[PDB]
Amino acid sequence: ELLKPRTLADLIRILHELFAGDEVNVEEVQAVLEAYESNPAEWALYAKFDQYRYTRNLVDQGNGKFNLMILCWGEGHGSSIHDHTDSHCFLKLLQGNLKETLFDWPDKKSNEMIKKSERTLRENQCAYINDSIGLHRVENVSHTEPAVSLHLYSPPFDTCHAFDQRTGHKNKVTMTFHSKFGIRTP
Ligand SMILES: N[C@@H](CSOO)C(=O)O
Ligand SMILES: [Fe+2]
Repeated sequence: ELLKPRTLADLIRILHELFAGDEVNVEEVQAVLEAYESNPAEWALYAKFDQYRYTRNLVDQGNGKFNLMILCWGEGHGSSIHDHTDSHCFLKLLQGNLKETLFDWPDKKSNEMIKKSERTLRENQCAYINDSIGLHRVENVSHTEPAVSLHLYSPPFDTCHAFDQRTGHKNKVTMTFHSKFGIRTP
């Protein structure tokens, strides 16, 4: 039975229940994420920005079935085109706006990766991606407003691939946490 999360802490509690088993009800998880009304005081601890690129800040380790993290995107900061390592990946905006651009998996032949579509993700909205849907790039295109998002990945993963937009060629990248549980982890 899905109830509205009252706070971030409550959201976390609910996620532990939703991931208590071996499978994932994606629509239920997306609904609970969307229903949490972003309260900046509750996540300020995790919102650690870097001037030069976006940061990944671990919030909860999900007793193994998922990682929950907060990403902080300076003006103009964005990601590579990337996959999600056979995991579910949910992305809920906590502050600002992000542009998500979707791409198809490249063919083995070198070619420009053309965007299949794009959308603007707005405050409190929760998006979902997985490898079966495709690849994406996420960017804060604002010149004036930092963005903050909440991401949930299941199973957790710390490697993915970045794709070169001109060729489709991929490279394996290891993701790192800028902080964990509010603590900077250089
Ligand atoms: N997958 C990217 C963020 S865009 O993913 O919802 C990352 O975790 O760094
Ligand atoms: Fe992503």
